[PDB]
Amino acid sequence: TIRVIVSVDKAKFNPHEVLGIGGHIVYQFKLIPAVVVDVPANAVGKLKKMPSVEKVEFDHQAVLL
Amino acid sequence: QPAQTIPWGIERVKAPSVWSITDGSVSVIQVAVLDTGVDYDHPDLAANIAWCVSTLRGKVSTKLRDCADQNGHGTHVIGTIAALNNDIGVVGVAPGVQIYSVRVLDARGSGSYSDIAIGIEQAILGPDGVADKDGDGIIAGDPDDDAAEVISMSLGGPADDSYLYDMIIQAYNAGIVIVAASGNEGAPSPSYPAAYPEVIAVGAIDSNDNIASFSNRQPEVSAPGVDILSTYPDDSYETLMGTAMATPHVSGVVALIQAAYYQKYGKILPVGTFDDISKNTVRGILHITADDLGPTGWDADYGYGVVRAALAVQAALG
Ligand SMILES: [Ca+2]
Ligand SMILES: [Ca+2]
Ligand SMILES: [Ca+2]
Ligand SMILES: [Ca+2]
Ligand SMILES: [Ca+2]
Ligand SMILES: [Ca+2]
Ligand SMILES: [Ca+2]
Ligand SMILES: [Zn+2]
Repeated sequence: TIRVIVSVDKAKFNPHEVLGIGGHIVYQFKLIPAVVVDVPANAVGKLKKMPSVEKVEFDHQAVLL
Repeated sequence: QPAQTIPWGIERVKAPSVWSITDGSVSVIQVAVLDTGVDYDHPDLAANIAWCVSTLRGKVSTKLRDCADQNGHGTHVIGTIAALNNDIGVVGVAPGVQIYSVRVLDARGSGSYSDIAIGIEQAILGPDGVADKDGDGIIAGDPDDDAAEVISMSLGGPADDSYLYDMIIQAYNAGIVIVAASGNEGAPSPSYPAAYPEVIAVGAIDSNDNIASFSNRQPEVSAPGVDILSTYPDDSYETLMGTAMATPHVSGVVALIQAAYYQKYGKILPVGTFDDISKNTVRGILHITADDLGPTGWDADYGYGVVRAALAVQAALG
């Protein structure tokens, strides 16, 4: 399973849709239209296929400076 | 506990002379520090810790246990901003400012962008979980809200993601000053998020006023970042270097500016832009009152120069 962050169209998105592709919601942002979700690695294409999903981004790493 | 010393960096940014006007202890003012967490009972920091939260693993927890510093970096950073002016340890740039410790990095000092974004969202929302309670568009500087006025990020990565940038935009629009470390790879430009226009990228100088060979170039301003003594777990002190140690010096200065301005006028200053050279915004003030090192004007090593609290506050109030 991988963690990714999807930018969504709020007019078409509903957190319950994620379970259909095998995934689950980790965190729904309150201040931007995006959700953190965990999905199987082979489910990334299906998310992309969803009309509510406008962009899927991998979860990148930051380090202390 | 050792007797109090004023670290060379606090001296260099000209903070001690500001303290008669304010030490940052103006009620509406909070600084959010997105880092490894904090030694929350450290005798030289406790009284200034207003909120401790964690966003690790996409899970927002305010359990002290989950928010505690397991690396040390966060405790050090926080100490540079807000170590208490007393008889022990060290002293911060703004020794009475309230701190929000938002733990977005884990024991290893690495973090997910998702967690950090969540961290910025929490700095905006505050303990009450609502950005703008009374719905007037004012967030930072609104006494009815609990948002932080400064977001301090001593961390970075090479990726530019749209959700993280959209959250940065939300913070800026909430009137929050965003400050971040330029990076420690001697690179030509800053890491993210310091490289976004909404954020103040900070490079590191050493004690002879030279730029650190590791400091990522083209910052906005620069600050003490080599041999910086501060608080460190557990209830102790340590000396470190990095653009991470510079960053909090700048955040401290901002805190004092906003605190002094609110105290006189009961409002805060707009955040401003990079090109700003007026006295009418935070970033403008920071830029015109910076100690201009190296070549005249903004340059690739020091930015506009070394931040100076004494002068920034005078410019804000006059
Ligand atoms: Ca506030
Ligand atoms: Ca002290
Ligand atoms: Ca709030
Ligand atoms: Ca408000
Ligand atoms: Ca209000
Ligand atoms: Ca402790
Ligand atoms: Ca210069
Ligand atoms: Zn999961």
